Formats: sequence, structure tokens, C-alpha cells
Amino acid sequence: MEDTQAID
Amino acid sequence: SNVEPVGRLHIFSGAHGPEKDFPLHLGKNVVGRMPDCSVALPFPSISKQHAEIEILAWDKAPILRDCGSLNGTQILRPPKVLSPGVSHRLRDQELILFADLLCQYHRL
Repeated sequence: MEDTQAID
Repeated sequence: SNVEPVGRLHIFSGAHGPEKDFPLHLGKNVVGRMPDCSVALPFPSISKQHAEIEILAWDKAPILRDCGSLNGTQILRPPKVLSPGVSHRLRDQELILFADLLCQYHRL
């Protein structure tokens, strides 16, 4: 699975 | 099958889509984005292995631990940010944020 997306 | 749920994790509906309910069992219940997680939350802000709810007995407060998540695990009413690995004891109706996702724990 892809990297976790940081909340920005 | 044989396993009996001893708790429930409710994931509220919202911008990400509809609500979901997950049974929680004795032992370790992993919360994360991986489909193999006890509580699988297939959303981009959720870590592959995000948190762990460990339940030792039906009548003992579960242990919630953040698993080194990117966007954090938090407890509301009152606000509390969980440090990776550190035990937090869950009360009935506890409101929890995994990243931006609001959830609620229920005793059965």
C-alpha cells in the first residue's frame, strides 16, 4: 500500500 | 465461528462516506488501513498499522495504544494526544480520533 498521507 | 465480541468500535459517517461498526475481541485488535486489520479503515490519512486496542477481559477497561501513526491518535472530552506505545485506558463511550476520523468505543 502507498504511504500514509499527512494532514496538510 | 466461535469468537464473541466484547466491544464495538463505531466509525461515524461524514465526508469520507458512510458509518461502520466493527466488533472488538479479546486480545489485540489492530486499527489501520491494511485490509487484514481487525478494524480496517481504507482512508489515505490512516496509517497501515495505526493503533491497537488490547482487551484482556470483557469487564476490564481496554488498552488503546498508538502504533507510531503519522497523523496521530487522540482522545476527546477532554483532549489528549497519545504518544506511540503508551497505554491509554478506554472508558465506555470514549470518543477517539484516528487521524481525522472520529470513532466511538462501546462496551457490550
